[PDB]
Amino acid sequence: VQLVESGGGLVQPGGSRKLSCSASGFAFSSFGMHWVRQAPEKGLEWVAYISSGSGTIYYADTVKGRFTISRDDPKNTLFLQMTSLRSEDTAMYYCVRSIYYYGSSPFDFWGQGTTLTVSDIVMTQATSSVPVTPGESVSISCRSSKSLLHSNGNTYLYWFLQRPGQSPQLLIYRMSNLASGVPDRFSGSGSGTAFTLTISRLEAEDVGVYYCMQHLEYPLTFGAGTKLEL
Amino acid sequence: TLSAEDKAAVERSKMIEKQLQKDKQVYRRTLRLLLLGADNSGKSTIVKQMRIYHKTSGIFETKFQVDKVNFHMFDVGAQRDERRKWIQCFNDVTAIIFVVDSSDYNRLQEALNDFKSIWNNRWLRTISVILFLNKQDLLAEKVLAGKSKIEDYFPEFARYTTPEDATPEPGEDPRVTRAKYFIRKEFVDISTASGDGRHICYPHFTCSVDTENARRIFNDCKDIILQMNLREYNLV
Amino acid sequence: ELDQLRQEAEQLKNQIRDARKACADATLSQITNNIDPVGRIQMRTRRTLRGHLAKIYAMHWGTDSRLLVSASQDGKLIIWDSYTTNKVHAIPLRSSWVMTCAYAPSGNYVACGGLDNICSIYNLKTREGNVRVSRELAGHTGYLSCCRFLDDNQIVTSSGDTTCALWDIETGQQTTTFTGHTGDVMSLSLAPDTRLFVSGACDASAKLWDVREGMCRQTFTGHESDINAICFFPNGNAFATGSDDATCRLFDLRADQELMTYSHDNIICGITSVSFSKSGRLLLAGYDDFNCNVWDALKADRAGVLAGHDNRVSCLGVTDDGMAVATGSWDSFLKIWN
Amino acid sequence: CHVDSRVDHLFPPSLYIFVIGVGLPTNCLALWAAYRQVQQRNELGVYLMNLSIADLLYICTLPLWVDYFLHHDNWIHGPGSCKLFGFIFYTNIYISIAFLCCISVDRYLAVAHPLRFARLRRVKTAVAVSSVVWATELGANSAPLFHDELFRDRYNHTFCFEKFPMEGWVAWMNLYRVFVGFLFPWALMLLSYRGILRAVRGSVSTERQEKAKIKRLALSLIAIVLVCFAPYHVLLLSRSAIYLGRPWDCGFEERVFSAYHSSLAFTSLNCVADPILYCLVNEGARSDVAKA
Amino acid sequence: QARKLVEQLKMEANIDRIKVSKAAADLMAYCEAHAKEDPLLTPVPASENPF
Repeated sequence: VQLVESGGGLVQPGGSRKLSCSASGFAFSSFGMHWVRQAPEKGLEWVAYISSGSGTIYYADTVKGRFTISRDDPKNTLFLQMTSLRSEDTAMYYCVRSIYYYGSSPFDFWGQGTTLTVSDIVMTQATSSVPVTPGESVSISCRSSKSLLHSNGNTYLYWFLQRPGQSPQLLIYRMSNLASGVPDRFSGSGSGTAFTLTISRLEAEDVGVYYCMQHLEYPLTFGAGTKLEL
Repeated sequence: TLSAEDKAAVERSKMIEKQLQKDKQVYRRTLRLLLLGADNSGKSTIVKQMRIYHKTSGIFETKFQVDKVNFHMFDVGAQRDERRKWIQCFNDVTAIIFVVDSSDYNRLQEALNDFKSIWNNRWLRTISVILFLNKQDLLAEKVLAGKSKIEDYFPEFARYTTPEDATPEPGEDPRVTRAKYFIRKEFVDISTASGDGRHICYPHFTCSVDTENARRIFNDCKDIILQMNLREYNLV
Repeated sequence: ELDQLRQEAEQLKNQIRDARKACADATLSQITNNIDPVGRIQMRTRRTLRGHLAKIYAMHWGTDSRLLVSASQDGKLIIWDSYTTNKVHAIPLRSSWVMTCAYAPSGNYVACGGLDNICSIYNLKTREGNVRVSRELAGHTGYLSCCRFLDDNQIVTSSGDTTCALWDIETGQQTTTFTGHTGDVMSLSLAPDTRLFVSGACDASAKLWDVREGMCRQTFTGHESDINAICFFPNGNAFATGSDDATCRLFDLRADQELMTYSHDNIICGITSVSFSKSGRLLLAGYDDFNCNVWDALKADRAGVLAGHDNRVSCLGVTDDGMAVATGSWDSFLKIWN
Repeated sequence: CHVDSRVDHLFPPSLYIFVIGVGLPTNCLALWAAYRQVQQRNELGVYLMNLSIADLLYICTLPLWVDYFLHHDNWIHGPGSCKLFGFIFYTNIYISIAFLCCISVDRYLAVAHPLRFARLRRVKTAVAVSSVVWATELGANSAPLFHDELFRDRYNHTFCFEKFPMEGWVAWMNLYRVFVGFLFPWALMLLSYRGILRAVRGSVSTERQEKAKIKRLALSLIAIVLVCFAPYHVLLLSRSAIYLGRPWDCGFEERVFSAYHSSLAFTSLNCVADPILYCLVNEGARSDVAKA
Repeated sequence: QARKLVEQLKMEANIDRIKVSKAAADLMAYCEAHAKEDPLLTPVPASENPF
């Protein structure tokens, strides 16, 4: 599966632009999509979400009204009308793939993203940087302002790892399920307003910034992001 | 009370239901038929003719449309002789096309027995049968020429005479049409021995290379849909 | 040598029958007379599934007791979420005529098959996002009646060519063949230890095979008509067979007997589907009378009637945790009872 | 116009009470059967549902007119009650006849011309046609709603949708009612059932007993509609015709009043004939409603 | 062809068979042991019933 975005560059303030993300390989019509923006010196932030069939379009509270967004299933291309550019929108915009059914794993694939430069439930991480040594287990914990245990029986927190210079990759979904294509050493646990992730036998190529999400109700706010380095 | 995942799942279920209804429209519009017959009877020729003109695989499906209505003819191959179990899959078909070779009188009798199995079946009590008396040029030739007396197999041929019926318009030897109708007599007697709701047999005197077979199927299916409408719509 | 071979085969059959009679010291009814009856069991339709187009011919419960796959003659394989009634997947089929469907214990794959002679295994956990035909198995020469999963790589299938086949999914070839039946094999049940399985055919005989060896160990003949359904007892030392006559008979593997039969004078139609409860005390049997009957598997007394279908019940399954029993008829509806 | 009858307080009320008593359960069963048929994706079920609904509103509004006729012709209920419960009363007959025409056309399509016109025999098309006919029969018969509906007169009785002598607008409305609202759908129904009978007689797979039963049912439907709607519309056309011909003259109105209201009451038998003849004669719907 | 059948019956005859009473007792014991496990036999309360 490939999911490549385009349409970046220097933008004068108050202008307009079109961010186009092209999919190749997977069923776009059967998958919903998300946009997540990351400032150069900040964490992730949800932007917009389009459901399958274009029957549910949600936007972020902080920006509602000034983005337009749509999808073209025959062309397998999602378009985002950037309108009324502001300095707070100076961030790299990443495309996110998510399908929703029982046992599904939303937020699987994240595109490389395109930089864009111009001239509720809150979750927090106790530690923003943990000095660690390879081969030693590490625990990264984050807390929420609201309990994520819905009446159905499963908690909707997601864990993402962003390696330096790479797109974020899913690790754990619903606090206990291990994502596809990731090592078995990762584990997740916790209860209301307190979740933790344990990495046993830390190895190479796993350092980076970890985020914890929420999916009980939109908007999907992110965490500060705990940085893990050797 | 549903969460974001639950609402998105419900929306996906609604999308699935949309395609299910779209397929249901076609399925209700589509007309399903079952082709049954022995290896001796001409059956591959008929499907080849209707495909041209419009391994161990089991089911062969043939799309063919006439007068802008579609027909899904299903042929069951690579299956054992005992057909009494998979035939239960065909309680919803519109008709069963039974093809019987009229030339070979040696295997004709057992063909009638097969017809009985199709007719006196606890599951095909509503299913109508479109009977095709195929291979009649071979019959024609066989009867016109000497040495294949029908009475050698059916003793009732001698005591049978042609009725005041519709002889074919072109030239036909009276004994040829006599035997041709006598063959139909057994099949219609079996059909009318035990009749049920919408259970009627449509006999058609056909040939393998004839191009009018699709028209006959269309007319018979029109009559069957007429009967099932008279039943479904409150008229009977 | 044909005559002497037939004579000594008849002698062996007589010896087997004599041993079976000599091992029949007592009847299960006499032993069970001491325990109390289960009483009336009034199950109700908790959920109904109304998304199909044509007659539903098979279903299977997942290991999680949450999702169930259902096969219909329209060419549709629908995976339902029982708790919320939602549809997870709607797999189209190359061949519309389907008689069986299986759900893998791991939940990754789903099996289907029918008059097309081909067992189609579909992958549900593809990283590509869509359900696709993982592999098509085309070694059979007859309609597929029941396919069951051992693990993610091995499958067992029964067809109308009087044979059963154990396939390795990756290779796509028949690892083992079972060629003892003289009639169309219509049902297939795997033991909990996945080492033996019983197949019921149209020759009024249920045969117990060995997966890892390939031969037949026991052959139980006590029916006077076809066998349409078969299901292991939870213990694994017994199984139940439903027949085209209104008799469901329970056989035991250790004694090779006919423990007891369930039949009523007021029921004449045949049995299509047989399953047990988690305890094994209840046997649910679907009939052509458009309803299902629950029998007390030790007392042979009808403990209740489902009676919620307007057409003949074709498929019937019980979840692994014993929470609910799902029945599907030739109507477009599938009903869950608890 | 000095009009008074000794029958208007005896036959209309008893007949309406009989109609309510024999119609409420039968129309409820017809509604249930129509819903069951629609659940099986049958286009005729939508029209049957709409006909049952129209008959049910007729049955709901009829007991209020039972008090009107029980008393000697006198709504004592306010202008709004008249304007609503008389509009529905006088429009439900034409709604019912239009839905009978739709049923007949659908049956003709399903019988005389099968394997064709499939898109017209879908549930969505049935709903569209039902909405269109509801709109075109409420809008066309909304003209009485605009004018005044309550006219008291010198001879001790106040009316509702009946002025003696008539007005020009009601005369033209009546004329349209008789030659378009009734005669046209009845002619279409007759043509449709004649086509159905021709198709049935042209089928060699239908038994003689079934053909005779179908002919009896079709003639029964046509004759029941004609007998229920004919005296009222013939008297209305005469009245209408006479009014237009000579408004001055009022002798005919006094002589016709009794038979006119008798025919208006007799029109109510359709509200019980429709459920009987469309849901309680065939063995299928009776078995379906007995099972539930 | 008959040789395979006679060999199969020969293999089937030489098996260890237990008394019917023992098998009946085993099934009865299994049914009694797992009595409070299946909601179909003993109706579970609506709180723990997900249907």
